[PDB]
Amino acid sequence: GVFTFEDEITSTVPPAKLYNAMKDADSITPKIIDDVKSVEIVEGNGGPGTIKKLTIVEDGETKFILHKVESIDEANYAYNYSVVGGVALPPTAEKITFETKLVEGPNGGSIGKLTLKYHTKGDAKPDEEELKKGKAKGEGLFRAIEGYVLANPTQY
Ligand SMILES: Oc1cc(O)c2c(c1)O[C@H](c1ccc(O)c(O)c1)[C@H](O)C2
Ligand code: NA
Repeated sequence: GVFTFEDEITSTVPPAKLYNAMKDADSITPKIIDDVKSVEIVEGNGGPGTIKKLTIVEDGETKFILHKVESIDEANYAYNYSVVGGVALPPTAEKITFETKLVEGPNGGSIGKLTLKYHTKGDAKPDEEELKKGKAKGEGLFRAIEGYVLANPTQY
């Protein structure tokens, strides 16, 4: 069953710059989020279809997360990936997809339109706590990437 949710978030960064930074998420996140220890390609080239493994600590404990790159519509500033395994996939969920689209924002900025697509085994529904975490992973990344660009003018 599919359950979809949409959120918006604004930034004073132009979408072109924000989008280049998003593509470099594997590099950026281990530097800026203490809990993220490593992002590595298992299979694929980095492009849509690529599977990645992530070493993360959650409440002091080492854990693993599996990502699949879904699509990278460059002309429309779009980066989609999904969580297909590990701690951040609930036992009742097949897959959780995080979409991110960037369009123009006030005063030279952009608005991030985020989309959460939750795929569940059978007819189980995402629980309220799962969804709360999902939206927070969504804003959190955008916020993290966003913080990186604001702190680093000279390179995007
Ligand atoms: O604010 C956070 C906190 C996290 O624990 C994570 C965040 C953001 O995003 C990470 C992430 C998300 C997408 C990527 O392509 C990537 O290399 C890393 C990961 O989900 C783990
Ligand atoms: Na780190």
